[PDB]
Amino acid sequence: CGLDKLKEVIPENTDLVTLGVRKRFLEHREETITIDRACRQETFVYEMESHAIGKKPENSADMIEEGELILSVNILYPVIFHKHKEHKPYQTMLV
DNA sequence: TTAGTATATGTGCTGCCGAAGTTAGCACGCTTTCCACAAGATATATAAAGCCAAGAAATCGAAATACTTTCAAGTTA
Repeated sequence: CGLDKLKEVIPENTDLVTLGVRKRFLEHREETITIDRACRQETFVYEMESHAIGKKPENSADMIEEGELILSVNILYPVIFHKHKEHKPYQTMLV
């Protein structure tokens, strides 16, 4: 179980299944998507997840003890949104 | 035969609670059977329309996609 014996290189020249979908997506990207952008919500999620990576408290007494319950709670307050798009109305919190 | 005793003799006492009767003057005001006589419940046109419930077709309601708009960030300049 090492990395020196593990496959950067173009993922091709092997009998695969998902690689066909991957190449189709690459072609669809080269068609209209330009460089690496238009991923607004994607970068939002990325940064909002990185904001909580390895941040230490200002005081030593504010260290979260091991095993503390973290609960994810979505909230739907507003009516002003897409009732059509599967429903994505409002923010989600952690407590 | 006569004095002592038990009884009933009607009598006379006590309470016994109740009995009739009282309280003043106007103006307002259901069951068994048994029973018998006649009335369900019966075919049958019959024209007529209104009603009350299975089916068949129709269209309304709206849900999952297809167009256009719209930004917003990024391109040739």
